[PDB]
Amino acid sequence: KIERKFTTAEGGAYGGVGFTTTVSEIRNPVFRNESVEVPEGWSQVASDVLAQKYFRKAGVPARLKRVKEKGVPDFLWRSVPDEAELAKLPEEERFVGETSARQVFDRLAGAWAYWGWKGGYFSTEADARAYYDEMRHMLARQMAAPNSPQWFNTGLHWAYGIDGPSQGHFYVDHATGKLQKSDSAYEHPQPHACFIQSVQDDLVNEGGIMDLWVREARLFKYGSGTGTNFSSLRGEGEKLSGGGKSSGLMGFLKIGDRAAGAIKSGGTTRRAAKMVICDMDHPDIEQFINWKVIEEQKVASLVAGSKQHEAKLNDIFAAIRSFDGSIEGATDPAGNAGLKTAIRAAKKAMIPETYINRVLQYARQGFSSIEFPTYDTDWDSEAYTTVSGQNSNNSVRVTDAFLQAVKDDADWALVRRTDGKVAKTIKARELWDQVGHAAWACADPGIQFHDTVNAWHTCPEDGQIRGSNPCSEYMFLDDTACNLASMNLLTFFEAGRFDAEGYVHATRLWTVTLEISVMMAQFPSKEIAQLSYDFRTLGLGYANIGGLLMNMGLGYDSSEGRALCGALSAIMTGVAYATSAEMAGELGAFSGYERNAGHMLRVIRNHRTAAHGHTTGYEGVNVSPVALDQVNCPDPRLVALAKSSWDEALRLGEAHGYRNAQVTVIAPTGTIGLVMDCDTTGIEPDFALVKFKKLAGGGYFKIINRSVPAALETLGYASAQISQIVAYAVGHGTLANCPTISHSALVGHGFGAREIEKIEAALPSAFDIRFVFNQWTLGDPTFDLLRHLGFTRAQIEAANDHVCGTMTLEGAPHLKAEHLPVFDCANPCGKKGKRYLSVESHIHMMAAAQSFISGAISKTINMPNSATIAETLAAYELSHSLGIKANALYRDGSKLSQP
Amino acid sequence: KIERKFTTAEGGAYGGVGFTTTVSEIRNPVFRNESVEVPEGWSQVASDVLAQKYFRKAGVPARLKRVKEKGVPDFLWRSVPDEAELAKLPEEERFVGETSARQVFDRLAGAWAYWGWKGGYFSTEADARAYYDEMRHMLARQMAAPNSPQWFNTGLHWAYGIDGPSQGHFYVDHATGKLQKSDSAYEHPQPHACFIQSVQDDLVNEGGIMDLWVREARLFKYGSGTGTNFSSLRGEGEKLSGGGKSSGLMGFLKIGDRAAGAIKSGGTTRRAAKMVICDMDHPDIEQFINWKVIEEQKVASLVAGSKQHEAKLNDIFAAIRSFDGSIEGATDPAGNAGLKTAIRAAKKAMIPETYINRVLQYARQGFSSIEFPTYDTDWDSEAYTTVSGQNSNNSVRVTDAFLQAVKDDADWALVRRTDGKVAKTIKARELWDQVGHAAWACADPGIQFHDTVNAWHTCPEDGQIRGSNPCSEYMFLDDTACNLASMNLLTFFEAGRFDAEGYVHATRLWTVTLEISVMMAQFPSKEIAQLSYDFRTLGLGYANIGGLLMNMGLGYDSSEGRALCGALSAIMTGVAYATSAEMAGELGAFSGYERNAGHMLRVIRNHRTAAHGHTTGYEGVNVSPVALDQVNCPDPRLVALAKSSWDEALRLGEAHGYRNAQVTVIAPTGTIGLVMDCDTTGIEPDFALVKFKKLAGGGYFKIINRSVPAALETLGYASAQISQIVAYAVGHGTLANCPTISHSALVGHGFGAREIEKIEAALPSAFDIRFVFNQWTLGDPTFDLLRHLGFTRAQIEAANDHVCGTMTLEGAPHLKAEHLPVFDCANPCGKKGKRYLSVESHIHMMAAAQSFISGAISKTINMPNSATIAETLAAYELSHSLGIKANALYRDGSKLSQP
Ligand SMILES: Nc1ncnc2c1ncn2[C@H]1C[C@H](O)[C@@H](COP(=O)(O)OP(=O)(O)OP(=O)(O)O)O1
Ligand SMILES: Nc1ncnc2c1ncn2[C@H]1C[C@H](O)[C@@H](COP(=O)(O)OP(=O)(O)OP(=O)(O)O)O1
Ligand SMILES: [Mg+2]
Ligand SMILES: [Mg+2]
Repeated sequence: KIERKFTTAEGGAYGGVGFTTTVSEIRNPVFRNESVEVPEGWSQVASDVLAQKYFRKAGVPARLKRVKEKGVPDFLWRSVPDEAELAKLPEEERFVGETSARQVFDRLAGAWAYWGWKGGYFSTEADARAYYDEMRHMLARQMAAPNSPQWFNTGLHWAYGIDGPSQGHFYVDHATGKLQKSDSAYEHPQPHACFIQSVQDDLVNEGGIMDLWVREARLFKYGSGTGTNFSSLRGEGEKLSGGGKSSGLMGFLKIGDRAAGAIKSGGTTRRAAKMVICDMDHPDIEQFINWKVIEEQKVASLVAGSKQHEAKLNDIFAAIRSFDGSIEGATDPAGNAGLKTAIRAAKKAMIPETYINRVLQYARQGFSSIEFPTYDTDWDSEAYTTVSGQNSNNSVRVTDAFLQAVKDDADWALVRRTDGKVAKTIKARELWDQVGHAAWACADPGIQFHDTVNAWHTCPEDGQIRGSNPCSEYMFLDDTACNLASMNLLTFFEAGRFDAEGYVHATRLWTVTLEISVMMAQFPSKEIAQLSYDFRTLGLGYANIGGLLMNMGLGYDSSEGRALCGALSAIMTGVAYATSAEMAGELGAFSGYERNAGHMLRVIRNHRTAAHGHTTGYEGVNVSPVALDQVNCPDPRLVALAKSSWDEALRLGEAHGYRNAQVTVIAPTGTIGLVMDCDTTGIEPDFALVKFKKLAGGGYFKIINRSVPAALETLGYASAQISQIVAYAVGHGTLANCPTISHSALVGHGFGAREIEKIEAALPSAFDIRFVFNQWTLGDPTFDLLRHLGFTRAQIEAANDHVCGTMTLEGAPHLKAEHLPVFDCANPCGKKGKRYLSVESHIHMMAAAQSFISGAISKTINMPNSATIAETLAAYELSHSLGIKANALYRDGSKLSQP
Repeated sequence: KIERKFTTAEGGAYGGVGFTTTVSEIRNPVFRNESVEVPEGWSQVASDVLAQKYFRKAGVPARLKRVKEKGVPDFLWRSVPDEAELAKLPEEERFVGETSARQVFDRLAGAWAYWGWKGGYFSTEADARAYYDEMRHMLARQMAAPNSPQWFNTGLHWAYGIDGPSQGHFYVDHATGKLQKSDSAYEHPQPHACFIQSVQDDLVNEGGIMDLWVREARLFKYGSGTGTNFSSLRGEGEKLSGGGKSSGLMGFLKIGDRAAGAIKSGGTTRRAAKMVICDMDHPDIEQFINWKVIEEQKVASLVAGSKQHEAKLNDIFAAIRSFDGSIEGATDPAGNAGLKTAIRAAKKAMIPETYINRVLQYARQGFSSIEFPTYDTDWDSEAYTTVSGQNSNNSVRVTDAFLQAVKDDADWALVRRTDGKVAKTIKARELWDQVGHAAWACADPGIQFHDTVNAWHTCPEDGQIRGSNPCSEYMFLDDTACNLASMNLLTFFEAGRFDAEGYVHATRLWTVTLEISVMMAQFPSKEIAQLSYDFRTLGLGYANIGGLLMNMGLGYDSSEGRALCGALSAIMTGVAYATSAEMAGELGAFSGYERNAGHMLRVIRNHRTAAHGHTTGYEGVNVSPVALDQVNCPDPRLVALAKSSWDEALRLGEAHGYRNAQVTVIAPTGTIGLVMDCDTTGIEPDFALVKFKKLAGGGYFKIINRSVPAALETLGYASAQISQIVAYAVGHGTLANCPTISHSALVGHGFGAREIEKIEAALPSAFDIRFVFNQWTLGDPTFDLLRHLGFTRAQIEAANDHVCGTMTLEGAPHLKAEHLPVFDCANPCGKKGKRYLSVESHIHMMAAAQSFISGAISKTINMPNSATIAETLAAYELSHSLGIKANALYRDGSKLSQP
């Protein structure tokens, strides 16, 4: 079942990979572990996130002993502290924290193999030995990684003896199939990063509104995210059986929003991840669309008003203080003309008369001034915690019918939830307008295309897909969990070849492990435990496709680059489904499959019809996906492999079905992308060609984007000119080679024992005017303006581009113009660099990938500050053109916290 | 057991009480039932509250049939709809609503007697017949009434067949003693108005923070209030086992506060009643004390800032609009000097640069102005719903040690909840200062005296008394319910005699029924059901003691009036305890009594030591109560009865114990006082001597306070002079008898066919200047100022006092100066009336009553706007002087909503 392609049998643990140890610390202008062992190629920040957030910091026993279990192999036995050996050492060092990456690599794959074995997944013991070896190798060289909950939880009870009580958690016994209540907080890992949760139009019973906040709080405590479609909640003013009428959807959303703000996700600095989705026909949707817009207005008022009070109250207190006579007359606006002026100013600034009256009654008691805190517009201001809507991503579900109504300028009915009658009729175009402006003002609402989501839904018999997770990549039925892992697409690219069969080997074995994590997990709800057991969704993904594309010498907006993406998307998902189909053959499909086979192989078919590049022939899809482009793919192998693995994936599917109702999902990889040293996260392109790497010392050093020399290696450039181009962008750090301001030109003036001072005071490289401190030198200094006299300001900026670098490859020597788009990034590089990738470039590759992905693609498109509301809606409409399931926008410098 | 003192056996249903029917409607500048049958003496507003909020409005079967139960008496059988008879009538009128007061009187006492019988409370069937008859009679003539939940719930399933499903509710089977889950939403009444609820320092498990909001929501849905001491919640920054640290008490309080704001109590307009209490040694108490102070500042900023934005955004849009040229230059602050001025003004008014930038980007898209809602300071403004802390009464628990520390100027340690270590040390005096200022600025925090509460705690073995209900009258262990009912103290006063033995008969039989309501009730929690079964607390109270005092001719600040109060307080509680002791003899004490007997008879003893008027000899009390004043009581009978019934109450207590751990409590009677036509609510004095009675037509008519003629009857005044004094205060409504502006004086000028126009255009009586409309008359009218020429303005105001009344008895003819304090009210009467009752007058009678009350006394003292912070703290300190358990202050015109 499992074979070996990356590891040996003899050095199989870590076949020839080096190790080093670094210090990792964080302190404010607080944490430090002086020995952090990692693979040698690991960056400083990769070692940082590993120690700071993945290492089990306390309670690790210093000496362990295996626990032999009858029927499970030798190397896979659970381990418990050996107090006979710990009793030797002092109690200070009996229990410590993790210190090395292989500790975590071992506990992760050990737990995976241990559970996978007792689940009978591997048919041999050599396969388990191989799977164990192969897994830790892929982790060690940053080839793939599970979502963070796996990193800090799974293997804790298997490798060490760590245990503890647990309440309200459940699992399905893989042997019996019976639902059970978990009694260990660790024996069953909690490996799921997020959950889609349902809510019923009910206040106080299970599955209801108030109980949802308990369910969301349970998730937030351990660090998981949650998402929910709230549209079943009856609108404001809708009749309730008992007598009165409901307060409405917005009122309860504000409860859970305020609850989310108070629970630190995992006890950490981290915010709680929350997704709030409402359907467009909901009666209160107009309140929902403009929720963050209004609250933002309240923030702005909160700070304009608070500072107004502070200023004019100080003026009133000054007028009372500066009064000749008693306090009784000082505080009378009649007798005190100056106080009357200060109140006149206060009233005209809309300071309420009521508060003007109380500062007066303050002063007669004998008070000099009152504490009146004012607020700022910065992120940390209490004003943001005062208003609502700040603790959730808000998105609306739009159906194709609504988008038909805006193009027809038709009417749109908002229908009551209680009786199905029409509460309101509004032009669809003004509703679409509200969405566009709200997303132009603040980030939200995001948008998800209901009909596109459900056209690819594998199990509609058990309900519609109504919601998603906080980053909108996992889309399945309510009360199911996201089970995620992503691969570094760049680790498969040696010389100029993409290790294709090592890639298919990668997805196959990670499809296996993600399956084991469904088997081994406990869950925060009885229904979530039962459902994930019954459907076994997986979310395998990838990152560093922006970095890979650049490394192989292809641009992000190139048509060949998008065809490549759609290829590797098709291959990973195809093999994953085929792998799960093999799992269903040797173990049985998920219990919800038999009633859903008709639909699941329909979407499987549609995937295959797209790998063959067909224009038409799609069964029951609303927007035909963008087919696998055969012609521009920069390798005929991968297209032929995408065709073959999808062909078989259907064949085994007809044979046995599938062990899993979903397989693939593209996450943001916001933090696991850091520990894998991914140059680009998720599906994103790169953002710059000169970066600032943190290194072992703790400082940040300016470096060339490592993909730029590699790109200049895989095209036709020699090593002489690659360092020429690199020197152009990053700079030379010195004036020894600078043409315009040379040393010789410098000593033209009284310079001599002042050059080495300049020459590496120059490598901080902050676009230099470093000619500052020397007094003695043949000189009074006014302010900024002794820019040194003799050279043109063009000579200075030419010298600046020389030492400090242009930070772009535009204007670089020896670079052919046809090879310029290959270095385009999401933002202009350097200061008068002007090239960047289009909004449409982002969208069109999401499309190219979405056609071969079970769920959706995490994405928030950054748009220029100059963007208009029409362009905003155009982006949404353009996404719907190409079978996109969800999208989200943020315009540069939209929000109030932005300086 | 039960004997008859108010009703006959033959006309026992309603022995000679008349009935009438009124219309009751409410419409905005919406509800109307044209036939509302009530007892004839019932005021319009009493009939209003009965129909509008107590009548079961729908689902009442038009024809009922009894259901014969073996072993229960004839007249007490449950009733169910008789569909054999309803099938006759059309389905429009098969099920209707209640229409008459006797319907509710019958279902209340019928359910009381039905459950009381099957509980074996009455030893005869004649006693049940008597109890049934006596109960409905006391209700019919407004003698006593249970709290509102009893009015609209109990008897619904007994008298009519109304039923329905119910979740999450529990009761203890009175036969088995086993806890059971209620399956009927109506068979067991939900008669409890409020609950004290516990909370554990835990997020997501039962009894924890998030689960509390579910428990509070359950209460709010049916209309009950809740209170909780939150101090076990660990302070902000306190370490949590897992790793991080807690967000703190204030964060979670804001969750439940926001949750309370969204749940309409009972589905109605009514707000949810919520009590939030924190201990003074809590680390976050400073945030708690100033919670409403800061949020109020945010409201003021919210509206000053919002209106600022509206004004200056309009100015910016005006400057863009009034620009000669393109929109591209119109929106450039450089090219557009006028726009630069408007931004200059906006920036100096602290309008954030970020929002100034977005209105600019608005305008270039082609927008004339943006919706920027501004807020008001009035009660209904969204600003109040934006900020936190608005949905709860907040009070702090202070111990005697803290009050020792302010008088010693000692230090005060705020101790962590997790480890008991000191988090902070602060001078007690500045903490006391913060409390005083916060309560001087806004109403909160109220204050409860922990040690005074627990010195009178009957069952300390089962924990301390930590909290209370929203109006602070019910004080017992956590997770118990308030079971309340109050008596109209005035209904017992015929001629000049107080029907004393009818009063003792009243409390005895209402102590019985409140006991039955503990027996028959279901509860919102398993622990609340078990505990209230195990301790069976009762909260019997009274109202209309202010009206009674005035009727018997005694002033509120008189020492004789306070001695009277302390008398009737002692008698009611003494008989109630003695009654419950008799119940324990024939039925057994509550299960929690045997372990607590040592303490319960200690507080029982202390009560007796006070009825005998002892200065000293109190066991384990922190502040000795104010003893029953023997000398100034205006009746030696009641003092002798207070002594005797308390003497026996202890004797039966030693004999059998008590069926109930608490008996008496003085509630606000805010609405049941209306249906009982109580002139004064709870313990409050009256507020005016001229009132405005709503009458059958729906209009409001100016009337003399009915207690003023009665007071002038029970002292030595004749019927000639009582109408003289009445005419002085209410007015004459006519100028026929007016000395200063007579008819003869009027016709002195050209008046003739203009007098009858004046003479009852004069009885609206709005302090008249009714000389308005006539043109033709021997006359141009400038504005206000044609105050009619000929008379002095003193002649006019003399005529005004004649027709419109002085609305006070100050300056009234024939009234002896010694009899003036008898008419003092909580507010000055009329416009240059100046007498009113002291803050100390309120406090000293709460004291006189508190010594003979199991719980506390609902109270928020209204203080003059001119009050100082020192006076505020002085009132709190003065309350602690006399054994007050709780107090609350509100200064006239403190809050922002006050015009
Ligand atoms: N007191 C209340 N104030 C405001 N909204 C309320 C209140 N009670 C219920 N709601 C709202 C919340 C949801 O929108 C919906 C839930 O009502 P709830 O009674 O809990 O559900 P239900 O399924 O029993 O139906 P129904 O409301 O018809 O009795 O009504
Ligand atoms: N993620 C969180 N963010 C903020 N406060 C939290 C968080 N988790 C818990 N708290 C606060 C809420 C209460 O003050 C207290 C409850 O912690 P919780 O873990 O639920 O209780 P516990 O009794 O299990 O103890 P401990 O916190 O020591 O594990 O800590
Ligand atoms: Mg309801
Ligand atoms: Mg904890």
